[PDB]
Amino acid sequence: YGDVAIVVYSGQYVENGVKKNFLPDNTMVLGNTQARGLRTYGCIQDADA
Amino acid sequence: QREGINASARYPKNWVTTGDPAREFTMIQSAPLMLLADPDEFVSVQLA
Amino acid sequence: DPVEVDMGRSEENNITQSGGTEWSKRDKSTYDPTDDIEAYALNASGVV
Amino acid sequence: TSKETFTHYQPQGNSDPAHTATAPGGLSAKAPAMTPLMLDTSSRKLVAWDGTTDGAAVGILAVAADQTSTTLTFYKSGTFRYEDVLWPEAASDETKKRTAFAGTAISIV
Amino acid sequence: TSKETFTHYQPQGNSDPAHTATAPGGLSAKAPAMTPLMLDTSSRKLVAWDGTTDGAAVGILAVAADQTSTTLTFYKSGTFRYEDVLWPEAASDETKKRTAFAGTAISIV
Amino acid sequence: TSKETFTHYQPQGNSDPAHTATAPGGLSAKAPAMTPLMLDTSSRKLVAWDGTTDGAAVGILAVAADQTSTTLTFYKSGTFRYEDVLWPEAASDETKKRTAFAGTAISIV
Amino acid sequence: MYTTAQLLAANEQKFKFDPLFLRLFFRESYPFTTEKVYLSQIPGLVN
Amino acid sequence: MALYVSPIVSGEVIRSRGGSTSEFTPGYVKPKHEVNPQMTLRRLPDEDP
Repeated sequence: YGDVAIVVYSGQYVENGVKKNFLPDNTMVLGNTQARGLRTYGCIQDADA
Repeated sequence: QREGINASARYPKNWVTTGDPAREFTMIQSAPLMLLADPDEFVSVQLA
Repeated sequence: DPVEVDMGRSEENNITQSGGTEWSKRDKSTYDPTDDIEAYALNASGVV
Repeated sequence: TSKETFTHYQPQGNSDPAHTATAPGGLSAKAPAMTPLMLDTSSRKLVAWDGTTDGAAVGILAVAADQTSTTLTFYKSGTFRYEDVLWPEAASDETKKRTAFAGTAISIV
Repeated sequence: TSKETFTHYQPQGNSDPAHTATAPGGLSAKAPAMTPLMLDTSSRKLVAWDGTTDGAAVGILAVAADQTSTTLTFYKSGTFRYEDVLWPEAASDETKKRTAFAGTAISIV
Repeated sequence: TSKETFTHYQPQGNSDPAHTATAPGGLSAKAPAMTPLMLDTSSRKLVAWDGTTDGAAVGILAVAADQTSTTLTFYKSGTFRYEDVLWPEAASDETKKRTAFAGTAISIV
Repeated sequence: MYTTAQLLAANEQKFKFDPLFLRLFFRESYPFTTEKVYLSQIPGLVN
Repeated sequence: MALYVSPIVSGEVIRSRGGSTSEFTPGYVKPKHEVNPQMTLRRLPDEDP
């Protein structure tokens, strides 16, 4: 769309028994594809770990 | 079954009846059983 | 004798347009039918 | 202009054999082919089926004959089409017309 | 534990061919195969044999059906084994059942 | 035509150990597995849970048994799924069924 | 006993599940060694 | 969905999936025809006189 790309996301996640959409019905997000995001992971609190 | 053609798509057969009234016949035998592995692959929209 | 085949189709893939908004009670010039197509093809389980 | 459709003529409805037999007859008028017969209750002489005495069907005529014919040749087996066999107008309901020959090797398809 | 007694499914008892026919059906209850039939006393439709009306047998049902079947298909010739025929519960005499089809191309052997 | 659903047989619902025990039994009828048991008030034999007495549940039967079985093997600890236990028809309340085994080592998930 | 059943092909039925978010904005991953985590940001406003 | 259970008490045993079969057995068809040798006496609509 010029400087901006248009992406349609219809991913679905499963609840206890049903299927639902990740995003609400009528929303958009404006951001940078180079924006920094963190995938931080905690400590494994298991006895064997 | 006598010719070992149990597994076949179609099967033609021609024959004639004995006796003083003689009549021939013709038949095609088969068993078409269309199936779909994934019934949910398609969506049948009925418009109005 | 009757033989009934349940291929396994769900009710989510038998959309019936019946109601008050199917396609014939819409404006010919303003409405876009592609949204209905993309909505009906959402529950397809594979490429269409 | 005029049309003369050439349609075939198949009285049999199934591949079952259609046997025949002969018996004395007591017809009162001309009876064409495939006219059902009944057995008289007085002298037991074959006549045309009246279409009212239920269960009186005995056979279907195979050769045209009139009241001068002493012997009638009638079928006693096989399957026949409804549209080809000539049944009397006395029987008006189709259900009773179908099962008139039950109990005998003759059948109607 | 549980046995698997396997008997070959041979309804016929002789080399006599078994000829079939079709006629309107008026069943009042579910009727499996090998079920004897009579004609209705009033509507002359085909119903299950009661086992008490003498001479009412006219044929043996060929395919399973129910009240939703307008027309039944039944055998009209040949011989059948006495043990394979699903006799009605009312008919308690073996001798009467063995000769119940006399006067018709159906026979019990 | 017909449909047969195959589901994995998992009575357990949690990693809790399932310890078995043996005790005299006083059943009066056929009782399949996964049946709750209670103590008899008079003779203290094991009987099928009536589903009405509060706190009478003492365990879940592990192996099938009948009235002639003088010894019964039943679970005495662990967690069991709700849908896998054959609850008596008297206990018609979900909450009481889910808390019927409370106070013992048996739990329902 | 005498059944003679032949099984044909089966089905798959997986989800329509593609992240688009663990691949576009969250490309960088870190583990932990601590309990809490701070996230500082300096307000850069010169005079 | 993957529950957020705390790492102290326990984790529930998720029921395994799989298993559904059906049968579609019999099928048949047979369109018999006759020859009726008495129709060959007359002429067909083709085969100009």
